[PDB]
Amino acid sequence: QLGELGTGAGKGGGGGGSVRAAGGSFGRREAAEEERYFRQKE
Amino acid sequence: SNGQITAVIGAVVDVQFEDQLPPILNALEVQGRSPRLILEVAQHLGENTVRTIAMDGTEGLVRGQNVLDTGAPIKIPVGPETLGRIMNVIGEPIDERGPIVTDKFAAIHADAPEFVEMSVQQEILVTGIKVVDLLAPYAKGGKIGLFGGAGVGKTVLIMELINNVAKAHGGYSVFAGVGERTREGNDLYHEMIESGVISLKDKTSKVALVYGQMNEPPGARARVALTGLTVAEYFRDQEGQDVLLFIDNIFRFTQAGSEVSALLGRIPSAVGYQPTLATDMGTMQERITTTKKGSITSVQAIYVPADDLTDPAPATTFAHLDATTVLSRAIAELGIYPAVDPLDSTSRILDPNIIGEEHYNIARGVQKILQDYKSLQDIIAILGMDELSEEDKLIVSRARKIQRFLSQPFQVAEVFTGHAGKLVPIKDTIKGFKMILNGELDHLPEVAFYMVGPIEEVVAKAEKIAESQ
Amino acid sequence: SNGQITAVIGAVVDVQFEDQLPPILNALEVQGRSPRLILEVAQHLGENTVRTIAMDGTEGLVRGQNVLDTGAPIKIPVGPETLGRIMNVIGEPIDERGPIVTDKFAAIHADAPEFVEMSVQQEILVTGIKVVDLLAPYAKGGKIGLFGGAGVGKTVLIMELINNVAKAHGGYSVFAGVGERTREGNDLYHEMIESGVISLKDKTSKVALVYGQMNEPPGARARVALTGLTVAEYFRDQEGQDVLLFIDNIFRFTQAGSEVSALLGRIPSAVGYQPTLATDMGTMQERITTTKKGSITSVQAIYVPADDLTDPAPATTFAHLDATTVLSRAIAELGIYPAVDPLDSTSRILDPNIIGEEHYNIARGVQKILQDYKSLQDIIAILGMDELSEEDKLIVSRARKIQRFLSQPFQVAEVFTGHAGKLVPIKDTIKGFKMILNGELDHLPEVAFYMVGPIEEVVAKAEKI
Amino acid sequence: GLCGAVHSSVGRQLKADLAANPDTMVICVGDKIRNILQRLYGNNLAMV
Amino acid sequence: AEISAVLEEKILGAAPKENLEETGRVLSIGDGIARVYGLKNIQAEEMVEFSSGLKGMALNLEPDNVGIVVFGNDKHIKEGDIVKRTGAIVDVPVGEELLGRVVDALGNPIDGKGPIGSKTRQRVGVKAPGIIPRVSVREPMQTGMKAVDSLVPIGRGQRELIIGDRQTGKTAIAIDAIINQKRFNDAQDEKKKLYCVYVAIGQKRSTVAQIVKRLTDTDAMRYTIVVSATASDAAPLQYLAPYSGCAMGEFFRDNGKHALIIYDDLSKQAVAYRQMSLLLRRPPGREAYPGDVFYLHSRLLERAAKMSESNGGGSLTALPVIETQAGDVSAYIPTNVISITDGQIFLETELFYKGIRPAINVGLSVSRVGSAAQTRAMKQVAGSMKLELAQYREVAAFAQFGSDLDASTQQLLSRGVRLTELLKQGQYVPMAIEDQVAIIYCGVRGHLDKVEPSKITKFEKEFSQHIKTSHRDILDTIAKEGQISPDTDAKLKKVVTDFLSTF
Amino acid sequence: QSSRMTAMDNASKNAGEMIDKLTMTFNRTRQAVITRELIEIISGASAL
Ligand SMILES: Nc1ncnc2c1ncn2[C@@H]1O[C@H](COP(=O)(O)OP(=O)(O)OP(=O)(O)O)[C@@H](O)[C@H]1O
Ligand SMILES: Nc1ncnc2c1ncn2[C@@H]1O[C@H](COP(=O)(O)OP(=O)(O)OP(=O)(O)O)[C@@H](O)[C@H]1O
Ligand SMILES: Nc1ncnc2c1ncn2[C@@H]1O[C@H](COP(=O)(O)OP(=O)(O)O)[C@@H](O)[C@H]1O
Ligand SMILES: [Mg+2]
Ligand SMILES: [Mg+2]
Ligand SMILES: [Mg+2]
Repeated sequence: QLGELGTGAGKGGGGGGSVRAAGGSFGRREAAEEERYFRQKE
Repeated sequence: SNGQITAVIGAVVDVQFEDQLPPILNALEVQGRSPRLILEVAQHLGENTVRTIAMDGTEGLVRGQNVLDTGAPIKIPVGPETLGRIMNVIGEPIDERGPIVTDKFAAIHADAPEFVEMSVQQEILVTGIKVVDLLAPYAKGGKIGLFGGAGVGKTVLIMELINNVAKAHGGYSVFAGVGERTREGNDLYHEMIESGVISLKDKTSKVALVYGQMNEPPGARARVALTGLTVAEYFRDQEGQDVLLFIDNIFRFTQAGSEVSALLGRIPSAVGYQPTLATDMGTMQERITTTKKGSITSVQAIYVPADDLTDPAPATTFAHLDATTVLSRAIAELGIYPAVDPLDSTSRILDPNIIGEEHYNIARGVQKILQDYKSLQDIIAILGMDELSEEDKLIVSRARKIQRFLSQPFQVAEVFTGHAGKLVPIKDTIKGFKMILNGELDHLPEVAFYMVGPIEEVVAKAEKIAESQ
Repeated sequence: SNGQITAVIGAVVDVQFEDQLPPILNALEVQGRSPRLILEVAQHLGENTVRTIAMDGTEGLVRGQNVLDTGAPIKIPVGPETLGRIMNVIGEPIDERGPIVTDKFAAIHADAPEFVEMSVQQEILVTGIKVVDLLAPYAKGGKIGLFGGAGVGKTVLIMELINNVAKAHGGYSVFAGVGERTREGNDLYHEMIESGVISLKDKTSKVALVYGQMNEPPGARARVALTGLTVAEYFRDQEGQDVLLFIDNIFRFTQAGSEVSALLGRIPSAVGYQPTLATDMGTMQERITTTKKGSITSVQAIYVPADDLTDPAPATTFAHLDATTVLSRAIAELGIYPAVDPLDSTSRILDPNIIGEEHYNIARGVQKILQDYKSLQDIIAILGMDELSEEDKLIVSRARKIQRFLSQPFQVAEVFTGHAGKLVPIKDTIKGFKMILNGELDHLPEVAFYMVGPIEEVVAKAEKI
Repeated sequence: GLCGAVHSSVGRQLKADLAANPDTMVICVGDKIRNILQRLYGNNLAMV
Repeated sequence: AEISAVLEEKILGAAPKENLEETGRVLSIGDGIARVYGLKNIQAEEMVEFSSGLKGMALNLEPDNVGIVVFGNDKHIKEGDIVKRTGAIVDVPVGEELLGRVVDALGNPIDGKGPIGSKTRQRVGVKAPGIIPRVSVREPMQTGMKAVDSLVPIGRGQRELIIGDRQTGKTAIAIDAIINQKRFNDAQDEKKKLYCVYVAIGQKRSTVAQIVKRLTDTDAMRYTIVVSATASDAAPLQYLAPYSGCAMGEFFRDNGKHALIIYDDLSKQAVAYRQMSLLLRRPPGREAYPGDVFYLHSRLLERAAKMSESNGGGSLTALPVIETQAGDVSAYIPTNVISITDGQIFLETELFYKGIRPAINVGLSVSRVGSAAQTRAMKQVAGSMKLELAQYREVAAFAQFGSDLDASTQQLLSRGVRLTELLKQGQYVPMAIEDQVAIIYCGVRGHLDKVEPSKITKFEKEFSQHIKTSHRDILDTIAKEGQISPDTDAKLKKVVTDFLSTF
Repeated sequence: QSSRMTAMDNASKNAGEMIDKLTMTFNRTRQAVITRELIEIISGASAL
C-alpha cells in the first residue's frame, strides 16, 4: 500500500528504466536485487 | 453607445447595439448590476450584435438589460500603488484595504514587443536549487516554465523560488494567481506579509498580486493572466525596472479559453480545445519578454493534464520558454524533492561559453550517468546485480548517489517535512557533483546524499551515521 | 383527439394533432393496420406535433394516416391471469392460448417507490453455486446483476438460478426476455411446462413470461423490460407477494434506447450512447426494488459490449445492484465454469455481521490467495515456476486448487457437458474452501478439484486416480 | 544465480538432509546455498 | 420568435393581451428540457413554475425562447402550458432544523418525519469566500481511520478527494468519518463539534436507506443532514444536489460552526450535468462533457473554506468522491477534481483484495495541508511512522528472492510489516485519536516486534483496555502535555513489556 | 548451463508471445483512440 519500489512510474512506486516504468513484478525484482546489493554494501 | 442583452447562455452573453458597435476586446459594463459585471467583446456576430464573455457570474441577467460601452479594453490600475495590494481580473481591490488610488491605467490587451526590441543578453540566475542550478540553469530576464502534473511540486517550487529570489531581488515583483486554490492565495499573501515583501504600514511593498481563482468564471480565468502581465509590463516599460513575474497556473489561461470556445461557435481542435490555442497562447506569452527597455524574469507554473507532456497545452508552452524544468511523479514517488526530471529539463544557457566549461561538463556527465542508469535497470531486472561487472557496478552506485544528491530540503517545505531549508551556492553544487563523478565518495553510503545541501553535509551525515551505527 | 402521421423515420413517427395534444408517454393507435401498431409519445416538437416511438414495425405507414389517442399510457394485463401466459410489450398474448381475460390493467410507466417505502433488511439467498455463495452471496430480496460478454455464460447461469431458486420458491416469478434469442424463449417456455412451473391444464402456474426479443423493433425492445416490471410490481404491491424477476438481458433496453435516440434528434453522448442513458436506466431500475408491501428478488443478465466493463451501459448498471457477478472470458477459456471472476464480483452483504465470521474470513482468505496468484502470474508467465521455493509455489498450488474448486457442474448444463449437476449447500462450500486454505489437501492433484461440487467428491476423485 | 531451479532445489534437498542429519557439518561451494541455508541451520555450517 | 400563432397575430396587428413578460408558454417539451416562448423579464438561472405544479430553472436565455430544465418528470408538461416566474434564483432551506432529516435537492423532506421548520433560505449559487475572509487550515478533522489521520491528514476547511474504482471503500471512508464525530458531538467542547452533511447523487434509494439505517444505528444521525438525489430523480435534481448540500453546510460555516460535506459521488453529478448540456443543444467536448464541467466542480469545492476569527472562525470541510474506470485517473472528470482538491485518497482494488482495508495507496495519496492538520501527539508519531514506512518500502522487496538479510534490515522489515498490518482497520469502527496515536507509537518504537501480525488487532483492543482503566493517569498526562516526553515514553514501554509478559 | 539455456529459451519464447499480444493490443488501442477523438470533434462540429 506504500507504493513499493518498482510497481510503476506514477503508480505509487517506481521510476527508472523501461521495466521500472512498466511496473508489475519485474520492476519489483529489479528494485529487490538492487536494494539488496546496496544494503549489503552499507 | 448603449446596448441591450440579447442572449445569456453560460458565461457567454450576446448584446445588441443600435449605434456604432464596440470593437473586439472592448470592455462592456452591465448597468443594472451591483458587483459591476464586465463583458469583453469577443466577436461581431452581424446584425448589430456582438458576442461577449463575462468576467463575473452571469446569474440574474435579463434579456434587454442595458449594457454600456466603455470605449476601451479592460483598463486596470498600474504603478507603485499596486504594490502590496491584491487585484481581481478587472483591477478592483480584493484585499479589503480600500480603493487603489492612482493616476495610471493600462489596457490589459497590448501588442507584443517587436523583433527590433529583443534582447539577447543571457546570464545565469543562481537560485540555490542544486538540480535547477546544475542541469537547467535559469537566465536573468528569461522565461522559466515549471512543468508538472497535480501534486508533483509546482506550487512548492514556485514558493521556494519566491523565497530565494524575490525576497532579496532588487526591483519589483508581480505574482499572478491564475485559476488555483484560494487557500494557496491566502497562504502566499500572509507569507509575503511575514517575510516583509508586503508592508501593510509602509510603502516598502515589493510584490503586486493579481488573483483569479478556481471559483471564477471562465472569462475571468482567461484574462487574469493578462492583468498580472499588464502590471509587469508597466514596471518593465514605464519604469525600466527588473521585474519578476510569477504565474501559477498558466495552464488555466488555456483551459478557461477552451471552456467558452464551444459557446463562441467554434469547432473543437485535437483532444478538445479551442482551435485558437497556439495563437492565444502566443499573443499572451510574447508580451512576457525582456525588451531593451527592461527585463522581465518570468517563472510560470504549467499544469500537465494527467502527466501527459504530449497534451497540446504543455506542448505549445515548451516553445515559449528559455528554461523548462519538468517535475516528474516518478521522481517524487522515490522521495526525491524537488522532483525535477534530470533527463527532461532543459535550459537555453546550458552552454560551455555561457556557464563555463566545468559547469557544462559536470552537468552533461551527470545526465550521462543517469541515462546509463535507466538503460542498465533492465539488465538488473533480468540478469540481476550479481552479473554486471565492476564498471556497471560503479555506474549504478554513482547514479544512485547522484540521484539522491539532486534532492534538497526547501525552506518553504520545512513545515511539511521538518527538515531545515538549505540554500546551496552554484560553486558548491559544481564541486559536489564533480566529487561524485570522480568517485571520491564511493565509500560513502547513498543515504548520506539524501536531503542535504552541500557536499560537506554529505560527509558529516555519513560520519554521524557511522558513529551512531 | 385524432392525429395524422407527419413523418416516419425508422422507429420514430411524428404525429400532428388538431385540437389537443396527447401527453408524453401516452399510447397512440394507428388506424389502418391489421395488427395493432402502438406509438408512445416521447416529446412535443411544437406546432401541435408530437414525436412518438413505435412498438412495432413502421413499414407500410403513409403520411397523413389517422392516429387515435388512447388517452392513457401503454396498459398491460396484470394479476393471476398472466401466470403461465406469454405476453409482448403491449400486453397482447403471444402464446396462442386466447385472450388474457382480466379486470386489472396497469400502465408500464410508473413512478419508483419513495424513500419511505424502502426495506433495509438483508438476508442471504442460498443458491447452491459455490463461487456465488462464497464470494458474492445474493441477498434474499435485492438486485443481482450477471455481467458478461457473449458466450461466457449468462443464460446458462440465469437458467441455473431458475432451476435452483425459482423451483422451490413460495411466491411468483416473472421472466422478461429483453432482446434475446427467440429460440431461448421457446426453450424456457417448454422447460416451464415440463417442470410444472407453467400449467396449461389448471391455474397452478407460478411464472409470467414477457418476451420482446432481438427480432423486435427498437421501440419494443426498449419498453418490454417495463412490461415485465409492471407484472412484477402488481405482484409485489397489490398482492404483497415475494416476487422473482429474471431479466435477460437488461443491456438490450439501454441499447435499444440508443438506437431510438439517433432518430430523436439528440446530440450523442459518450461512445455514441443516448444523453439520457443514466436517467432512463435509473428510472427503470429504481422500480425494481423491495418495499414494505412486498419484496422483489431481481436477477438481471447484463451484456457487456466487446468485453468492456468501462462501457457506459454496464458501468452505470453497477451502482444499481446489490450483488454483482462478473463473468470473464479468460476464465471461461480455462474451462472453469461458471466463469465468475472472483476478484470482480461483489455482494454488499459480504459482512461478518450478516453472513458470519467464518464465512467472511474464508471468502476474504480465498480472495487474498487469488490476488497473490494474479500478482505472481507475470513472473510465472515469463520466467517460470522457479520462485521463492516453498512459499510462492505453495501460493500457486493452493490458488490453482481454489480456481478448480470454484468450478461446478450445472444441472442445466448437464445436456452438453455430461457431468451431473451439483447443488452444494453453503456449509459444505465454506468447509471445502477452509480445507484448501488450511493446507489439508495440498497432496491431492489439482485435477481432483475440477468440476466437482462437494469437497468429499474432490477426495473421491483423487482416490479414483 | 538466476540459472533456473538449481540452487533452490539443491538447497531443498539440503533442507531434507537437515531434517535427516541435523548434526552434519556441510561444506558449500557457492554463496547461494549459504544464503538459503544460513537462516535454518547456521549452527551446522562448516565452511562456504 | 417566429411561431404560427405569433406570426399570424403580427399580420393582423392584433396587439394581443396576456403579455408575456412575467409568464410564458411552452413551445417544445422533451427529455426534461422545455423551450418556452415569453418570460421577457426572466433572469438567468431563475426558478420557474409550470402549470402542473412542477418547478424549473431557466439556463439558456435566447432571443426566441428560454431553455428550461425540468425538476421532475416531463410527462406533466405539455405544449402550450403556462410557465410563471418565481422571481428568484434557486434557494434551499438552511438551519439546524435539517439535522436528523433526509431531504431532496430542493430541501423537501423525504423521510416522512413532517415539515422542516427552517427560518432562513440561502441561494445555492453563492460566491466562494475570498482570500481575506479565510485563514490557514489548522484544526484537525478526525476521520477515525489510522491510515488517514496519520498519512493523509484532513484539516477543517479542506477539500480532500476520495477517489477509487467501484466497490473499493469510498463510501466506507466517508461514513466512518461521519460516525467518528459522535465522540466530539457528545462532549462539551463546542469548538471540536462537527455537523456532517451527506450528499447522495445518483445512488439507489435502497442504498441511501441503508446509509440512513447505519447512521441511525450508530446515533450519527442527530448531527447529519442527508441530501438525496437518487437515480430515479431528474438530472437537474442530481446536478443541483451538491450545491444544495453545500448551502446547508455553508450555514454552519458562516455561523461559527464546523461542518463536513460528502459528495457521493461527484462523478455522477457530471453525468447529470452532461445530460442537461447535451439536451440543451450545447456543444460537447471530451467524453461528451460540456466545457464548463471543470467550473462545475471548481465553483462547488471552493466554497469549502476555513474562515478567519473575524468571520466567526467556522469551517467547511469537503470530501468529494470520484469513481474511476479500472483505475484510469487520466479521464476527464477524475483529472479535474484531482487538480481542484487539496489532496487525494486513492483506493485500489488490488490492495483491497490483498487484505489491506482501507485500500489506501500511500504512494499515490497526498495531502497539501500536511502536519498542520494533525495534533501534536499525532504529528510526533506520524513523522516517525512516515520515515519507518519509507525505510520499510526500501526493504519490503527482499521477500521476492532474498534469503539472508542484515539484522538491522530484518528489524526494519519486521517493524514495517507490523506497521502495514497496523494501518489495516475494520469497517464501521472508527477509533479515537488517542487510541490511534498510542497504537502507532507502539508500532514505530518496536513494541510490536515480538507480536505476530495476526494478533495485532487483539493487542490493539486488549492493551488499549489495559491502559484505559488502570493507567488513565498516563492518558491524562499525555493529554495535558500534548506530546510524548521521554519519561512518558519509558513509562509506556514498561507497561508494554509488562503486558506482553502477561500476554 | 543447460538449465540456464532452457530457462532463457522459455523466457524468450514467452516474452515473444507477450510482445505479439501487446502489439495487437497497442494497435487496437491506437485505432480506438483515433476513432474516439474524431467522433468527439464531429459531435462538437455537428452541435453548432
Ligand atoms: N455453466 C456452464 N457449464 C458449461 N458450459 C457453459 C456454462 N455456461 C456457459 N457455458 C458454455 O458457454 C456457452 C454460452 O452459453 P450462454 O448462452 O449462457 O452464454 P451468454 O453469455 O448468454 O451468451 P449470449 O450473449 O450468446 O447470450 C454455452 O453454450 C456453453 O458452451
Ligand atoms: N475497511 C473495510 N473493511 C472491510 N470491508 C470493507 C472496508 N471498507 C469497505 N468494505 C466493504 O467493501 C465493500 C465496498 O465498499 P464501499 O461500498 O464502501 O465502496 P464504494 O467505492 O462506495 O462502492 P460503490 O462503487 O458501490 O459505491 C462493502 O461491502 C464494504 O462493506
Ligand atoms: N520540495 C518538497 N519537499 C517535500 N515535499 C514536497 C515538495 N514539493 C511538493 N511536496 C509534496 O507535494 C504536496 C504539495 O504539492 P503542490 O506543490 O501543491 O503540487 P501542485 O504544484 O501540483 O499544486 C505536499 O503535500 C508535499 O508533500
Ligand atoms: Mg499548484
Ligand atoms: Mg445469453
Ligand atoms: Mg459507495
